Amino acid sequence: MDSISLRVALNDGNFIPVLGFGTTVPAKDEVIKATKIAIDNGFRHFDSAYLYEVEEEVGQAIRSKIEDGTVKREDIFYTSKLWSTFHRPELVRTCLEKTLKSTQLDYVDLYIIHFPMALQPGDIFFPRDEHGKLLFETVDICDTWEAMEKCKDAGLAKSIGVSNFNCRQLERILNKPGLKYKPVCNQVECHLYLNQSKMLDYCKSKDIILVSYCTLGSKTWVDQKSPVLLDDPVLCAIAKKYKQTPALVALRYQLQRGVVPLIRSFNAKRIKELTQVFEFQLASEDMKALDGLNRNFRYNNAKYF
Amino acid sequence: MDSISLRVALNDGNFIPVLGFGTTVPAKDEVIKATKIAIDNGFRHFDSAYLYEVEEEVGQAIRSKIEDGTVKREDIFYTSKLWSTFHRPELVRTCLEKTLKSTQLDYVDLYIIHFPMALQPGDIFFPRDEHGKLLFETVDICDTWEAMEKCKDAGLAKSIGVSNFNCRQLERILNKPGLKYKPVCNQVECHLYLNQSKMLDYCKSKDIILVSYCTLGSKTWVDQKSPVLLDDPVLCAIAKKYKQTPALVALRYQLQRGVVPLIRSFNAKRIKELTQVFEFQLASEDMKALDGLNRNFRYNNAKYF
Ligand SMILES: NC(=O)c1ccc[n+]([C@@H]2O[C@H](COP(=O)([O-])OP(=O)(O)OC[C@H]3O[C@@H](n4cnc5c(N)ncnc54)[C@H](OP(=O)(O)O)[C@@H]3O)[C@@H](O)[C@H]2O)c1
Ligand SMILES: NC(=O)c1ccc[n+]([C@@H]2O[C@H](COP(=O)([O-])OP(=O)(O)OC[C@H]3O[C@@H](n4cnc5c(N)ncnc54)[C@H](OP(=O)(O)O)[C@@H]3O)[C@@H](O)[C@H]2O)c1
Repeated sequence: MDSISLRVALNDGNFIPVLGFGTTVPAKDEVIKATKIAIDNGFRHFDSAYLYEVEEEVGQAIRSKIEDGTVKREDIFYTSKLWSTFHRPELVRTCLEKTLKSTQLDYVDLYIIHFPMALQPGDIFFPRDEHGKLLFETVDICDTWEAMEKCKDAGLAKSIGVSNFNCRQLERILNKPGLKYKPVCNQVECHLYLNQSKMLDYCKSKDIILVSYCTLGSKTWVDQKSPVLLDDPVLCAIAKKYKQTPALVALRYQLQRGVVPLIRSFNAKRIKELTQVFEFQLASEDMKALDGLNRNFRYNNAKYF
Repeated sequence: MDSISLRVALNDGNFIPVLGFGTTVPAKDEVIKATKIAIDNGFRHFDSAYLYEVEEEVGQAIRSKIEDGTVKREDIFYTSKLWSTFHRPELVRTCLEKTLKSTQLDYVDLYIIHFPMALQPGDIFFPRDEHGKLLFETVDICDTWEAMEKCKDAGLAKSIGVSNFNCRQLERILNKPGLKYKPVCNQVECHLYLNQSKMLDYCKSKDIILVSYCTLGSKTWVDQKSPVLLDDPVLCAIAKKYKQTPALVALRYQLQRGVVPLIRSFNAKRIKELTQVFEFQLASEDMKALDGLNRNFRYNNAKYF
């Protein structure tokens, strides 16, 4: 409570709280209680999406705190994402309007395209053919982007950005003739093992913020790899040295390099743990040491990449 | 209520209700309410497992109905499965005892080895190296089997069987010198696209019942063939002809060929739908037609095979 709700600038004049809180269940019912505990602890940046099927639950939690006067609408930064089946220029706002109806907020502070790939419009999140294969559809991202800009103009989304865009896809938008508004962020997976320096540097020059997910490394018989990031000896070494936890040093690392981290805990003790992230600093030797962990490993829980 | 709780013989003198009900969440809290609605509708065969982490919830649901006198302990057939970390002969009963403690039942009607592979004993379901790879362990299934037989002798498990065993693994048990009790079943994935005729015929000769899961066909950008079995045109054709639903014909097909199906619905209308499965019959032309769908596709949601 206090510093983790302080803001960083967006290229459109808006500011975003420096630490975000993800809203993804693993009972929907627990989402609302976690959001409430999070808000009481200083969190002002909530990240959800159409896909998550929990925006209703997140709205109730947010509005409970507006009602009890803990927070005002303007104190909350709420992010939502456009789902793939709604990539057609005409269906973009349909998607956003469903979010606004579900959350009961008048607008969203940040609307971002969840993925660049488009899927056929329907009532299914991931539609498939007879052989159970995804029904992709070709819709030029510049067309979806234009629809996004219309959303911002209509005042339904304060800011607009993207998520999971690579260098060429990001450039495509930036070089689209008649660009009205450029993305304010690029939400990508980023952590000690997949640090995204190229992407980060590119963003800094384009004046775009990189929002990280799977920051702390995020039951089946097969997948062979997933090293548990928080068990890393170098990390545990440096945590032990600063008398911190592996998770805080991992988070502090993202903050010091200019990334707006996304975290998520449904545990009241771990939620409070995270608010102490600004209580120390990583000395450069330690920063370089951490940069060394980059082994380019992607968890890609969504099997997208 | 009435016919779906009628029993079929087991090779050890016991009988098993003809239609089973699976207990796998997708809130634990909803499991107990579904089990109760299921029991009120005639279901007497409940299938759970150590792995599911819901045996406690299933016990409360079962015992609520014993208490209200709807059902007696002897009317319920409860199945549980030995988890892989408990494959060592010494840890087998530890596993079963945890189940009995968790469910508060004096014994289980059927105890089966969930998978043939063994994993190192621990407090983790799926233990992995510092490199994200499963800690397998070699324990001869005939040794685990011997431990199982001891469970039946101790009267902790009325019947014992296996799950996910292929032809050679199944034979290994059947040919183990000094076999005391042979498995009563082999719980395997079986449905219109993966019908298991070889396995079924083998079982019929060995006098072993084949219990099916993923009967009705049971997400992600994985262009991962997830053909929706209930959307199959041939199925929908034959359903339409009998004025039934795709799901009932799919279920009736398993019943007519000698399989004890496992189903699962947390929806009170679909639970009641399923009790009407014996209200019609599939004429042989239709049976052969359905047999034709066998395209050998495995959903293997557990990524085991
Ligand atoms: N744009 C996209 O495509 C995309 C994709 C994935 C996620 N996201 C966003 O990112 C959010 C978080 O994603 P994620 O869960 O994958 O990221 P993550 O933060 O790396 O993983 C969350 C895990 O960290 C554990 N944890 C939390 N606080 C901790 C602490 N103090 N110490 C140790 N462990 C801690 C949590 O478990 P416990 O509760 O046990 O601590 C949880 O299992 C999502 O809700 C969503 O908002 C976006
Ligand atoms: N031995 C093993 O390794 C193993 C592995 C997997 C499963 N199992 C057992 O099998 C049980 C069921 O497994 P499963 O869920 O994979 O099998 P499944 O029955 O093929 O899949 C269940 C799905 O069928 C839908 N459904 C249920 N009734 C329906 C109806 N009347 N009409 C149309 N759809 C219907 C349910 O959703 P709705 O609620 O929306 O209807 C649910 O999504 C498990 O709980 C477990 O007991 C064992």
